[PDB]
Amino acid sequence: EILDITPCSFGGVSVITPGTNTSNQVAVLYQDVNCTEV
Amino acid sequence: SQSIIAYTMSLGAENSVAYSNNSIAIPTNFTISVTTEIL
Amino acid sequence: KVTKFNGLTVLPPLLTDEMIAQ
Ligand SMILES: *[C@@H]1O[C@H](CO)[C@@H](O)[C@H](O)[C@H]1NC(C)=O
Ligand SMILES: *[C@@H]1O[C@H](CO)[C@@H](O)[C@H](O)[C@H]1NC(C)=O
Ligand SMILES: *[C@@H]1O[C@H](CO)[C@@H](O)[C@H](O)[C@H]1NC(C)=O
Ligand SMILES: *[C@@H]1O[C@H](CO)[C@@H](O)[C@H](O)[C@H]1NC(C)=O
Repeated sequence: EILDITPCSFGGVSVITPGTNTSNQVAVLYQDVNCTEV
Repeated sequence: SQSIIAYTMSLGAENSVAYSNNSIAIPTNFTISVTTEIL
Repeated sequence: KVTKFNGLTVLPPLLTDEMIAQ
């Protein structure tokens, strides 16, 4: 039987946030991947 | 109260025009405007 | 008419083709 090989979830992650004296809330974005295994 | 939200970026305020072959919009008033360009 | 796993990827543009068409 034929089996396809695919590299699993990998992709440059990033984190977005406003200025420091505005707030401390932060957001994280996993790019070009579906974070179902996170 | 304030929090981080996400949304689709807007391409500008939608503004339709009442185009017709027998009407035209002409400015009756005007003003001056000074803008800055730093290079 | 017009026509990967080693650490190099492509980033999507901020303005999609639909926004450019609009
Ligand atoms: C943060 O500091 C800048 C510079 O003084 C000021 O303009 C801004 O309003 C400050 N942020 C807040 C949330 O007050
Ligand atoms: C990504 O994962 C979500 C579940 O977290 C799922 O609903 C969605 O269909 C997935 N998208 C793709 C393209 O696999
Ligand atoms: C403008 O075009 C319409 C559509 O053919 C025509 O009926 C009309 O006579 C034209 N002129 C006007 C509205 O002054
Ligand atoms: C035009 O706008 C100016 C804005 O200051 C106003 O003073 C003036 O009365 C308006 N009309 C004319 C005919 O200038």
